[PDB]
Amino acid sequence: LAEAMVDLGAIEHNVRVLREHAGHAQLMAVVKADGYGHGATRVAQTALGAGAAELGVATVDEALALRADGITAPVLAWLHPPGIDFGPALLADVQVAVSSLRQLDELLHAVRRTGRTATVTVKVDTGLNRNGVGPAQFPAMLTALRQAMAEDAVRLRGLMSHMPDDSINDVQAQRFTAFLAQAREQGVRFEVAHLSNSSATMARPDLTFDLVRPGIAVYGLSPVPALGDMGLVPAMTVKCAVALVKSIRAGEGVSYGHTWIAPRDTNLALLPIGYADGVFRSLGGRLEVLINGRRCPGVGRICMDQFMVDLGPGPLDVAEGDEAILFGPGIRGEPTAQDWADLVGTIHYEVVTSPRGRITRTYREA
Amino acid sequence: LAEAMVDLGAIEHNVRVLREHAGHAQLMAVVKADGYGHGATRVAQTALGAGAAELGVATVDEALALRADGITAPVLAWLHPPGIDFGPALLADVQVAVSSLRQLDELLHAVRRTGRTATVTVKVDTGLNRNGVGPAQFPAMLTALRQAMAEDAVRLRGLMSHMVYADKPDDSINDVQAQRFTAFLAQAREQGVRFEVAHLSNSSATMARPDLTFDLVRPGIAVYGLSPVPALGDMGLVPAMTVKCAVALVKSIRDTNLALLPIGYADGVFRSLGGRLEVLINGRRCPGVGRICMDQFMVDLGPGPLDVAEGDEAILFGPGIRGEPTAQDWADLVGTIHYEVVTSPRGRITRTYREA
Ligand SMILES: *Cc1c(COP(=O)(O)O)cnc(C)c1O
Ligand SMILES: *Cc1c(COP(=O)(O)O)cnc(C)c1O
Repeated sequence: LAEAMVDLGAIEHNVRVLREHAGHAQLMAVVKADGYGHGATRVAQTALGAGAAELGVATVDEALALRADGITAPVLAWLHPPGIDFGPALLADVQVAVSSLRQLDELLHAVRRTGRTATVTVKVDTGLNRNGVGPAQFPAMLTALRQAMAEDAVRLRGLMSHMPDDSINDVQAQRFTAFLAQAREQGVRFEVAHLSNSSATMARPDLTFDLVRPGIAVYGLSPVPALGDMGLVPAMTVKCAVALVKSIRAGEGVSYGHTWIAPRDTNLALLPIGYADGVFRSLGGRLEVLINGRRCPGVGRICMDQFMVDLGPGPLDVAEGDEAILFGPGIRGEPTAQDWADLVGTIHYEVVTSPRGRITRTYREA
Repeated sequence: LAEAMVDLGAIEHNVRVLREHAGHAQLMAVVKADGYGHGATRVAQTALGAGAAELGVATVDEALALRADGITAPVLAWLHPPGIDFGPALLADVQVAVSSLRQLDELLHAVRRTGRTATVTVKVDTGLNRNGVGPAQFPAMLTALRQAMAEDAVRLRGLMSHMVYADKPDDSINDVQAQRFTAFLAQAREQGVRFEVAHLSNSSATMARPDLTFDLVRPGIAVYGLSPVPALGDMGLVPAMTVKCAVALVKSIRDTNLALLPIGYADGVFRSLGGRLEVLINGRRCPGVGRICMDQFMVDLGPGPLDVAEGDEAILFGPGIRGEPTAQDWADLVGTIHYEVVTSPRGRITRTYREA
């Protein structure tokens, strides 16, 4: 019907490029939100197979699904509900990042229930101000960790914070540096530090610490759009089969509300996916699809489960069953996720986490 | 962490309301797209319990899921990709709407291979200009349907078509489509063919143009309690879906406090709502601040003594009883319609049910 084809060969490519940019630092591939819509387990397997060292996700739930799928590499999780029981994480060897004193108390309580040493990371706030430990709270946090470490309740794995040439990076980096120094000055030692997302990894190599945590560039989407594709290959191609071809006459309206009235006799193609499958309704009359090497603009509203495109009045070169490409890396001239983002007024992150319903996720091996 | 809670009590209500409007017309509850994101199977069971006569879906796949879920009531599917195997539909007592001769020929091949008579409906074009047979091709279709009927390959169940407007009941195209539909009924007659039922109505036509009702109505959006003509108000319906999550964190920052809600655009929280939406927390509206992130966003609780605690419920949208925003409200802010809003929740927003 429709598919979101994920090319694990591009994933492999993207991780290799990130590894080169990260230089000496190891790579934590970020596979939260089911691999940014690309499949967390499959992308994790491929990224690890191409040399990433660790995996990063938001929730402990995300981490356990990777484990139930047989993933054995290190996994870190950093976004936790209040009151969470950290037990299952400790038992399944999931690393936990804490962003407050209460959360460390929650974690130490589970260490006591399970008898399982926690591999902890502290998430500090460097101007971000959503969550993370503040400079004011950091001394108390350090004192607790030192005591926890002394009895082997925790392993002090990491310090982390979250963000190109804007000064605001330099300051955040400095502030990050001060946290490392305070820790240093109070005799608390972390095995690694990391502050770099995809953008910082690729555009600000001077700010890379021991690890980098790229998400968006692993899927080959550009971490700084204005700069171009930065050598990455977008891994997702969303496409579907043409369900019908029909000619229509000038002056005829198409689809709900007849917001489009043909200015001339033309051929149309019905594509059988719509906004319930993740084709943003705001794309109506704005997107273009690629069919047999040609761009075809959407005409009329996007419906719940279908929309039409105009093939033009030229010699008909489309048949039922042919392939229409909605977005992809662009290599065949098809539109990109960035193109949709521009049309809709959003970011490619939201575009690749949109496909669903009848768009089936499929993979091309590397 | 978050849920899309579907009140099956509202469903039931909405369906009785629709039955009142449908009068003697039989009701086909439309449950395509997994019941408009509300859950096809559970919504179908409730609707049939509320008096719906039949179910409508877009694809045979959707119909087969209802069958696999124990539904035995009549189900009609009307959008079929090229290459579809109609065999499994026939074997599962799924009705098939065909919109071309080629589709009927495919269906007749399937009839011969399975040994099962097809219960067919013909989808005709009365104005949408999408997928329906057009008047010039209808005679050849009628002829093929008569020969098959005579030879017991098919049961001639319905004639159907779809309205160009989903929400403007008094535009004259509505009237025009209904007269085009009658003309198709005229053609059938002249070809010595009759259909058991004819249907053209969606939620809007059902509730606001009952003069245009034929034998059957096909309401979708109204079953879920969403207004088919938003300008007229809630039209006596009750939106069945409530989306909410817990406050994950409270944060002191003029001087004020923020709540972190741990769902974002990957969960279906449209990114363009950022800095525009409001949530309901302890009976007060709390405006979003900053951008919606992929898996979280912030809202302003205001300054002073806190009335809000981590773990408290935040309502993103619902019927509006408790003063929470509505799906229509999100639609107004995003520039869309509530249909797209209710098919948006996913990822960590878990669908739940309240029994009626
Ligand atoms: C989402 C996320 C990342 C990945 O960021 P990108 O911009 O996708 O590279 C890294 N670290 C944290 C804490 C994140 O939440
Ligand atoms: C979607 C659909 C409906 C439901 O329309 P509403 O506007 O939701 O009431 C009815 N009939 C067909 C053929 C449909 O595709």
